[PDB]
Amino acid sequence: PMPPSEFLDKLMGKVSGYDARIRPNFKGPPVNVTCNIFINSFGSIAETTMDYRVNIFLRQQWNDPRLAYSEYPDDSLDLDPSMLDSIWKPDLFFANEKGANFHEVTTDNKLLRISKNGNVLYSIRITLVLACPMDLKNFPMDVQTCIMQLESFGYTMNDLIFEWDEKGAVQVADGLTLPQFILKEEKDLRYCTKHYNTGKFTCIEARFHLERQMGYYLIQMYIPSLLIVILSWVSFWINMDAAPARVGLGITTVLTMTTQSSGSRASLPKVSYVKAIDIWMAVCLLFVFSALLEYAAVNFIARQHVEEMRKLFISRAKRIDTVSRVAFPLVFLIFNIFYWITYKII
Amino acid sequence: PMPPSEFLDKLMGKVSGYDARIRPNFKGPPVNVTCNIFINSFGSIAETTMDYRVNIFLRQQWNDPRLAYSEYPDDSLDLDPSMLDSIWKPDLFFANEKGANFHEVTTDNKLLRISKNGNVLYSIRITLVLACPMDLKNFPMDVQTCIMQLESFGYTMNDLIFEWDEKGAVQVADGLTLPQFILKEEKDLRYCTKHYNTGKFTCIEARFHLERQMGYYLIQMYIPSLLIVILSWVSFWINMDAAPARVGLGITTVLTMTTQSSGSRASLPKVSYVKAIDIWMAVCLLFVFSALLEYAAVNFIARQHVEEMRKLFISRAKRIDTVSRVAFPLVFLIFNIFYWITYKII
Amino acid sequence: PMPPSEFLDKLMGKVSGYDARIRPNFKGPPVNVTCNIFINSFGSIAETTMDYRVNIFLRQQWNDPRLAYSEYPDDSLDLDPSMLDSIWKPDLFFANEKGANFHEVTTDNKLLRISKNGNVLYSIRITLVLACPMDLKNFPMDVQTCIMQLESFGYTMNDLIFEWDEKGAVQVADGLTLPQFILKEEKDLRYCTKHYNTGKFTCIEARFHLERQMGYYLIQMYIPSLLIVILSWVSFWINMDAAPARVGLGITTVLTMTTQSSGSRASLPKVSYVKAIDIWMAVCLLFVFSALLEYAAVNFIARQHVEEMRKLFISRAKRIDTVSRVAFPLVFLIFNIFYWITYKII
Amino acid sequence: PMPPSEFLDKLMGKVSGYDARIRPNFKGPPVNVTCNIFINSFGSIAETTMDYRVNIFLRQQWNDPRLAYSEYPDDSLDLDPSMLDSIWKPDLFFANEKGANFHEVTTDNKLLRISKNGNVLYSIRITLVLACPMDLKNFPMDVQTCIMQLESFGYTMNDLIFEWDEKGAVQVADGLTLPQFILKEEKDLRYCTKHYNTGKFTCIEARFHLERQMGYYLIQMYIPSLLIVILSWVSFWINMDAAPARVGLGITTVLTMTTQSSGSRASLPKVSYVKAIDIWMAVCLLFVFSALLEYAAVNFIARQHVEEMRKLFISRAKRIDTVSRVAFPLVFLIFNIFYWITYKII
Amino acid sequence: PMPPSEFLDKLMGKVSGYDARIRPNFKGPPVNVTCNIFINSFGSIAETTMDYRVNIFLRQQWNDPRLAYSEYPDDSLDLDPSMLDSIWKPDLFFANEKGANFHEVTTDNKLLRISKNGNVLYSIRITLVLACPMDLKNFPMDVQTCIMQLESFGYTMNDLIFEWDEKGAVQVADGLTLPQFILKEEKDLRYCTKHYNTGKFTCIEARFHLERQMGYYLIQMYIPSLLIVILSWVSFWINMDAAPARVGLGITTVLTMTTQSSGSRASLPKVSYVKAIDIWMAVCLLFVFSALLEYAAVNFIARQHVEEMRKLFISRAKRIDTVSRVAFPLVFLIFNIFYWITYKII
Ligand SMILES: *[C@@H]1O[C@H](CO)[C@@H](O[C@@H]2O[C@H](CO)[C@@H](O[C@@H]3O[C@H](CO)[C@@H](O)[C@H](O)[C@@H]3O)[C@H](O)[C@H]2NC(C)=O)[C@H](O)[C@H]1NC(C)=O
Ligand SMILES: *[C@@H]1O[C@H](CO)[C@@H](O[C@@H]2O[C@H](CO)[C@@H](O[C@@H]3O[C@H](CO)[C@@H](O)[C@H](O)[C@@H]3O)[C@H](O)[C@H]2NC(C)=O)[C@H](O)[C@H]1NC(C)=O
Ligand SMILES: *[C@@H]1O[C@H](CO)[C@@H](O[C@@H]2O[C@H](CO)[C@@H](O[C@@H]3O[C@H](CO)[C@@H](O)[C@H](O)[C@@H]3O)[C@H](O)[C@H]2NC(C)=O)[C@H](O)[C@H]1NC(C)=O
Ligand SMILES: *[C@@H]1O[C@H](CO)[C@@H](O[C@@H]2O[C@H](CO)[C@@H](O[C@@H]3O[C@H](CO)[C@@H](O)[C@H](O)[C@@H]3O)[C@H](O)[C@H]2NC(C)=O)[C@H](O)[C@H]1NC(C)=O
Ligand SMILES: *[C@@H]1O[C@H](CO)[C@@H](O[C@@H]2O[C@H](CO)[C@@H](O[C@@H]3O[C@H](CO)[C@@H](O)[C@H](O)[C@@H]3O)[C@H](O)[C@H]2NC(C)=O)[C@H](O)[C@H]1NC(C)=O
Repeated sequence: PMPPSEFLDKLMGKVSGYDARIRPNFKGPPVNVTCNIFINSFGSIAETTMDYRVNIFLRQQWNDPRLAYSEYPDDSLDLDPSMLDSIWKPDLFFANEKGANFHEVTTDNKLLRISKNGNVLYSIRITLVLACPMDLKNFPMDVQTCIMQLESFGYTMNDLIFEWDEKGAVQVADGLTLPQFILKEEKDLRYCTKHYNTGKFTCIEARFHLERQMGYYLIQMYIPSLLIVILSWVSFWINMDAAPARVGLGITTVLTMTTQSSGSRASLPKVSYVKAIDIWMAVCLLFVFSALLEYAAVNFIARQHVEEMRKLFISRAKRIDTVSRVAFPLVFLIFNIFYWITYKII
Repeated sequence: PMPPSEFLDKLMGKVSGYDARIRPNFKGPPVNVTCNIFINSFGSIAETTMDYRVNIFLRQQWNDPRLAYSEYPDDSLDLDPSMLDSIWKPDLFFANEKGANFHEVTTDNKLLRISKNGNVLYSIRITLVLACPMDLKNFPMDVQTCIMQLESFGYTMNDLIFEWDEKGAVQVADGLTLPQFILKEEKDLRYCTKHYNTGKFTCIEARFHLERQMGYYLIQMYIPSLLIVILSWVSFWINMDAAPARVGLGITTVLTMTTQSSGSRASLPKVSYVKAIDIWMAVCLLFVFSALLEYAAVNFIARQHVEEMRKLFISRAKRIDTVSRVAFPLVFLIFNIFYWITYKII
Repeated sequence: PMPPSEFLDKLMGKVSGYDARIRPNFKGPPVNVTCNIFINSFGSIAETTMDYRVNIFLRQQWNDPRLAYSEYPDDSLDLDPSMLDSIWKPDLFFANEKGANFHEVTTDNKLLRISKNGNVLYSIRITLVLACPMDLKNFPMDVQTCIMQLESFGYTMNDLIFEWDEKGAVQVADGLTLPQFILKEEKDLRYCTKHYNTGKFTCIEARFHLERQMGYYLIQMYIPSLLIVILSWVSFWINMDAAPARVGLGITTVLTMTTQSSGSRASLPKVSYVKAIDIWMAVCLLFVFSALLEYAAVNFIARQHVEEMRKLFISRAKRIDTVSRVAFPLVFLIFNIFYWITYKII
Repeated sequence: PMPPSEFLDKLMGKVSGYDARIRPNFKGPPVNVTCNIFINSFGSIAETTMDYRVNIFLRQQWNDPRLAYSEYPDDSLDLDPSMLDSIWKPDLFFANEKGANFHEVTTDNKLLRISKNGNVLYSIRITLVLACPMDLKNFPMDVQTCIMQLESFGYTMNDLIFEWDEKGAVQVADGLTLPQFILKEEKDLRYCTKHYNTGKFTCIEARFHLERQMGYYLIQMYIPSLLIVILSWVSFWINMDAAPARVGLGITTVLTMTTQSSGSRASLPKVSYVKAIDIWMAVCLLFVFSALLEYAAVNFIARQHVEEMRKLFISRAKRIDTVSRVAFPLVFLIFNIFYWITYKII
Repeated sequence: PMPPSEFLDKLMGKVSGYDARIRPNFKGPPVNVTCNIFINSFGSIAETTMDYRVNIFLRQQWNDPRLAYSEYPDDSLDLDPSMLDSIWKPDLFFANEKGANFHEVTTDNKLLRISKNGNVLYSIRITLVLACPMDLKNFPMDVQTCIMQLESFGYTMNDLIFEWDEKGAVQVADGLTLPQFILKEEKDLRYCTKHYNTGKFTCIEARFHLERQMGYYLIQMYIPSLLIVILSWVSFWINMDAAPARVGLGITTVLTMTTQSSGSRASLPKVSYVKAIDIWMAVCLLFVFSALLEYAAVNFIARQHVEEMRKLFISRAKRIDTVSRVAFPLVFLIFNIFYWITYKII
């Protein structure tokens, strides 16, 4: 017999009329390319740019009847990646690329094998920086849906149709963890067929659901925003005579709370709508600012203090501290129930 | 019959005299290239660099009478993108590129089809980082106009003329949203014909209007700049005896206001002129600094306090707190009306 | 005799049937490629991205019986790196590349020599940015294990098998130091054989253990977090009459401690779990917040002060300062023993 | 007649002996290349890196007598940019490149036309990141001089001489504005002929003067550094009895002034010399620190207060507040005159 | 005669047997390549990455007896940089590259001339980002030694030997200044011959000494760390009765000093050892913290005050303020002498 690279030069050379610019089944039914991906790495999900970097193995399988040998005795013929300019390949691209590249270290990372009946496996390694629009209406408790979609570019729907295969169309690597998110195991697979004025082009896509990990935000920006509210409660257990204390406590807490509010959106996109970390800060702004306005009611009623009625005006000024010691730590707990039930329903 | 790639080698080969370095209609009328773009992605509109990243499909259509076949029975002949060095193509470029690249993942993202009469469609995918000069005179309420312009580089006006087509010269993708801006639906299309000492070169351009979303700035830098003004009002409801309080309230507010003023321009270009976020901070600097100077009038008139006249000097010192409780929250509201009417007219 | 480049064109030319697309020992036993690396540079171990940049010399040795000359008198024949497209080479790649490149300054940095029996040495220079998942459960005292793994891409296990050689499979450069870490001298070498639906592909890997240097974190974020706890102790040595002092000391310390807590995770990945620098800050939050609640017990018992019993209520209010001067600096030392024994066992 | 690309293959082919490796007028007088640039974009003038990004059209004109046709009837023959490897071109480079690239979007952005007598116009588009050493001795009021210089690399002075042309050697685009600087209209043009041990190489250069816009620094770092000085003046209008006030005012101002001093050099190169923004901060450090030392003279003379002499010692302690209310706002204005006259002369 | 490019095709063509893959003096003595560099630009010496960017002209001279013409009448023959693949060139590389690139703007920046006896000058332009390990034990007063080393990659010591030439082996450009450092004029030149298991490879290197400019650190982080120590001295000149003052002065200074300590290492590598800017901050931490503990001794001895003995206990409490006004500004000056003599000896 003869070696396969000399045998594949007979299948692809000047003889046999194989022309690599012409799709299989020409002037016939369209080419049914079936696809599946294998996610090696995932992550660096930025939100300022609203993008995420994935690192996939893109496998494509089609049928090319001109490559159907019957004399060489094997069942699969590998190609050198140097000879990948010699067969037809589908012009797949990603409709939200935002920059992508191959991997060409120590060899082009490309695989190509040809079965006997003409089935062609073609596996390459791609690094993508895909774009997904973030929806941050409920921000530490959101379930993002970042997608990726695989169109054709030169061939219309009556020449080339993409399909996901039925045998596990999206595999994920074995120990693929993410720092901030978790990747849910149910991955949607649906069509996204595009219509332009050039024609109608095929498109398949895969949705990935990325549920967050709330445990980070629960440590940096919910509990230190809950202690400073309790500092504003301890002004109530000091008498109406340490005026440099209860004012100075109602100033340093309400102005370290503004730093918490501005520091809550340090690395976020400047979205117009109000998000679920903003109706925690702008309500805990309100509790630490109502503790300062409580003392400004005490020291104003007390300075208004005729003997008999003003002894009750001092007693009116102590009756308001027998209420705000109980009202504020049991209205803030009513809000703390209406908040966490709202975002564990929506 | 014969397959089209063998047929197009007859239209472009050594026979028939087709020379890819020579424009259509040579020594004749100029080539009327008509253009339209399709914006896939838009955004990352930085203002430190004053640029924005767009991701377009650039379609070009011209007429090439040497490619007018009449024997092959179809109506459109696709090319392989490998054979794009074999026809004439217009040397379009972007006059404010600032860096740009093609997309070459799994295939060169290029499309080329040739009709029977010689009409050539040519669609490529480009990522641009275009430069637009920002005008930030009224900064959270501005309507930017960031443009893009498509010149020729080697052919003058008497050889190649660009036109926008009449059938929707700028399409935008279906769900294209922006984080900070909104893209207005009216897009200007006008000529920008350049004159150099080399010649006069054709140019068409498209204006994009990018109205901001004020809802972000309304949460971070208008309301926390409006609470700290109200902290400087609560010094008035404390008597002229808590000297560590009303001074300490007129210091911490007026120096957390400087942090608001410096934090207002954290990620902005260092422009020379004064912008609409600066005449909100440098007026709310003035209200929280006039509350400190109000107490320095109280505690100086009171320390000046002969029995009969100085009892009115204490009463003069309380008459000024029966005025500044009403004057300052009803002069700040007069400014708050003159401000928001001014920037919802201009 | 004749020069070696004319001699190697006899070994690789049109004569002798050497085909560079066909592995050695075709239709036979697999090719035993043996590998070892030489780490020139190491480091820039980022944790936001969870990656590290290495700069290696990748040596590969296999056996190619078609290159076994016997007439030329030397024992080793170098190649020009221009003629590296003319022999077979293993298609090694790194299964966690995340971007990598060759070095091509003044010459392609590639080495290739061929012995007499057919042994082929092949040494190239690669810069890698490898991905390793960080485990930060005990963060300033952790021993990371960042790995690198060398698969095949086109050849399955029955065609190409990777091995580490027995003579020092991972060398490290002479004075290779790291800024933050130290590289332990025991390096694990184990197999990582992959199974896909394409086939089973060979894989070898090398574990690197990266023990940190605790001496940085001991200066920035343990001792300044230990002085501010001692500032909250000095409130106890001031009487229950300087109410602007002991409150103002129990506010500035407990709110500069929040800046220490937020500044503790300035450049860290937003992990969900709680790490060993967080149960030092959120316990030293508790000591500086219990010094403020100690005074709120003193000034509330003292303001509650009938002649005989209230003289003991003042004495009850001084008995609590004869306890908290000794309890708090000898409970914080009990925690300071339970902490550092826990993370010098785990 | 025949088309020009077939005509230029007669001027440059195997016939006529045109060799693209050999300069015009060989073994004769040097080639007089004349140059002029056209600045499309300018800016991103960083000072940490001390570089600036320019985007030019580099036009070069020389004379090549071997390209002097006389039979083809036109007056100018364009080239395809694909055929730019076929004539001689000057090996110009930029002696302070620091990285540069061409622009190759939709076509190589290169222009080449050949007149009848042999004059060759050659216009390319380059993006440069040029290096200019910043001189920051007087920092918000400095006039930078950032240059660019165009040497030869392989040909010495007796083979190739660069010249600026007399007809406007540096053009600037129509609406080219800069965010921080303004580009003065007088641009110096002078020679920079280099001497190495290889030979003497030609060099021309163009100076650009970049006067700043002081209006940004006048809003962020001169007026907020002028209000905090006036806060330190308002300690004088409070009596010598509010010891928590005048000390607390002489501490918060003098320590928010240190943040102004460190925030003054947030994004500057760490230069050794003292600059004009540093002798404004380190003098306004001195005024807000002399207001604290003024009170430490008052409360120390007052606590030193025998009946008759100490009544004047209280009166000595009020005589010092009848001086520092007028001395400090009329010594700070003497400095404010010596400062702004000094940097509007130098 | 005939032009040199036709003459050099006779020296390098199919005739004369010149093979560009075979070094000069084959099967003979090694090739003595002599080198010297010319530093155009230097700097951007980062310390987070521990690297520095240099921009050199690398000149190499060797002897190639096959290029020794004797008939053409000149003394030097330039090459086109297009014909640099036609002679032998040494495979030099930089053993600490960390990324490097050529410069290819308007022409490949390469020079090549061949003398009559066969001497070959070869000058290229390279941008390097070289790695140097920083030693920061004495950080604002350190003399770094950042090196660069030039190995061979494919040829061992018995085939190719690098040498520095005796006539000024490292030139520096005329006005090369650095922002933070100064480049000392004595540059060490020494051998660095490497031994691997492949062989022994030649290596030469050049040390550069980079003495810092202390004048920046003397303005930002020594004098503002020296004023805050003097603020902690002014607590001594206020009596033991303004308890909100001397405590509030011993809190704001000792907690703005922690910001100085954390801000001292904002842009530094996280090294384990203690550096000379850290034993200035952590000693000026100690002086501003001993001023707070001095008042906690005063107000505790005074509150301990039977008539006769306690009048001396008040006098004991004023005797400690007649000592700490002189002890602390004359112990801090003893440290300020032991510090600056220590780092101007080491
Ligand atoms: C690629 O896959 C497509 C399906 O997505 C195939 O298209 C379909 O092919 C059938 C022939 O097998 C076409 O004919 C139909 O046959 C059924 C009987 O099986 C008959 O009941 C129908 O009336 C019709 O005649 C069918 O129209 C066609 N559908 C479309 C939408 O094109 C295609 O054949 C596959 N091509 C290859 C090369 O595998
Ligand atoms: C490309 O489009 C341009 C228009 O932008 C065409 O130029 C114009 O072509 C006409 C011929 O159709 C020229 O002749 C004019 O004809 C009218 C009658 O239709 C006559 O009234 C005028 O006096 C004149 O003779 C016209 O001068 C020309 N205009 C310009 C500015 O060049 C051009 O023909 C188009 N080329 C192709 C190949 O489609
Ligand atoms: C590459 O290395 C592999 C080992 O990883 C070699 O595979 C082994 O080769 C032996 C022949 O030397 C095969 O035959 C065995 O021989 C022993 C006697 O030595 C006999 O007791 C066994 O029953 C068996 O017949 C062995 O099966 C094979 N093992 C595997 C897993 O393939 C291989 O030969 C090496 N190839 C080259 C080109 O060096
Ligand atoms: C390129 O430009 C240079 C000038 O920068 C030209 O060099 C000068 O050329 C003249 C000939 O025209 C040389 O001869 C001189 O002629 C004058 C009379 O015109 C005579 O009085 C002098 O004594 C001398 O003979 C002159 O030496 C030469 N100068 C230099 C510095 O080389 C050059 O000819 C131009 N080349 C081309 C191809 O245009
Ligand atoms: C390149 O430079 C090396 C030196 O680094 C040259 O190597 C030395 O060459 C001499 C011949 O000139 C060798 O022979 C010695 O000659 C002296 C008399 O001059 C004699 O006393 C010694 O006993 C010895 O025979 C010498 O061994 C050799 N040294 C080494 C280390 O190789 C080399 O010749 C130069 N090559 C070229 C092409 O310039």
